[PDB]
Amino acid sequence: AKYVCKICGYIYDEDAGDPDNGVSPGTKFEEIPDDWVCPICGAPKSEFEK
Repeated sequence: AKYVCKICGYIYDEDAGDPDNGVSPGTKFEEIPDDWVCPICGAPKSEFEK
């Protein structure tokens, strides 16, 4: 459900999303596009686990 970024740590809240890099609310992590990124640290999506 929540993936934490193992590099800069950011919490990939996919329900809150990350609009700053086009990652929306309601969007799931296994649904967050490959070039979406954290509004805070923007750490690489693949740094996501759940």
